[PDB]
Amino acid sequence: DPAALERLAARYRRDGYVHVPGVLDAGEVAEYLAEARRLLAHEESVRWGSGAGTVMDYVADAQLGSDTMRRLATHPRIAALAEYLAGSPLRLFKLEVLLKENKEKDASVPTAPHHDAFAFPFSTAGTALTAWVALVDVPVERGCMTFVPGSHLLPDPDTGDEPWAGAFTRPGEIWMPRVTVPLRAGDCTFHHARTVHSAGANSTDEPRLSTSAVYMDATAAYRPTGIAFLDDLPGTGADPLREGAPLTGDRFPLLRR
Ligand SMILES: COC(=O)[C@@H]1c2cc3c(c(O)c2[C@@H](O[C@H]2C[C@H](O)[C@@H](O)[C@H](C)O2)C[C@]1(C)O)C(=O)c1c(O)cc2c(c1C3=O)O[C@H]1C[C@H](N(C)C)[C@H](O)[C@]2(C)O1
Ligand code: NI
Repeated sequence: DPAALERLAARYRRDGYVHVPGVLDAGEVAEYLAEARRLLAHEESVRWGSGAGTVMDYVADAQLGSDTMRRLATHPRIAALAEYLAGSPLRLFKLEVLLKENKEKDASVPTAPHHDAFAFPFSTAGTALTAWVALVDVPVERGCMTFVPGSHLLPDPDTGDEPWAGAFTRPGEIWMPRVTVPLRAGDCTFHHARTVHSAGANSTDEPRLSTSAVYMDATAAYRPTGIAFLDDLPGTGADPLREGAPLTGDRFPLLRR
């Protein structure tokens, strides 16, 4: 529906995020859920974490190892929505498989508020957009996200040292309302790179399973952040990438054809 799709982009532009129910059908959920699990048991995961505990375990660049995940990253419907909201043609940068759970030593902790934007190592990071797809029910207590509507319109935070930092540092920012967005399996959220957002801890004995896909402007180019683990991109060849190099080909596939 054209008119409906436009109401959606209005919401995205106003708020810097939007919630889309049922972006995947039931079977598609089961398909992608089963594959997420498999990757989390077989592949190597990365602990995003601290002495407080595990923020999450995740599988980096998961679309490279797995055709299945590549299909989800490039799912026709998610892609079409992504391009419409973004306003221009896009490419996939990365897809990650995400896990919040409670282990015996290692309790699950929240995802602190943050600002994804200049932690993306590409020229157009400022206007990037991220799709987050629930593969299981994610009510509040299981660690759904919270977004600050409007926050994508604020000036960026002081370019200090950690490219994700600066959430809740701008004048009047702490007085803005916040929206907590529980999701049903197969639901997704889109959010703008500059939108401030956070997530709860998983305080339930059932794991929180989701994918997060970062889409980027089709003409984007490499822009090191300085943080080595953000800058070092697998499946790009032997030597590292020089600044200003274009991100293209199957490695960073176009969304539309
Ligand atoms: C240098 O900081 C660290 O060693 C930790 C850390 C790490 C991250 C981040 C961190 O905040 C931290 C650090 O942030 C601290 C900040 C404070 O000290 C406190 O809120 C708590 C102790 O967590 C912890 C640690 C050991 O320093 C991020 O915030 C982060 C992020 O916001 C976004 C990403 C981040 C991060 C972080 O990796 O990494 C990748 C993967 C992500 N995926 C899994 C959704 C994202 O796409 C993205 C862009 O890419
Ligand atoms: Ni984020």
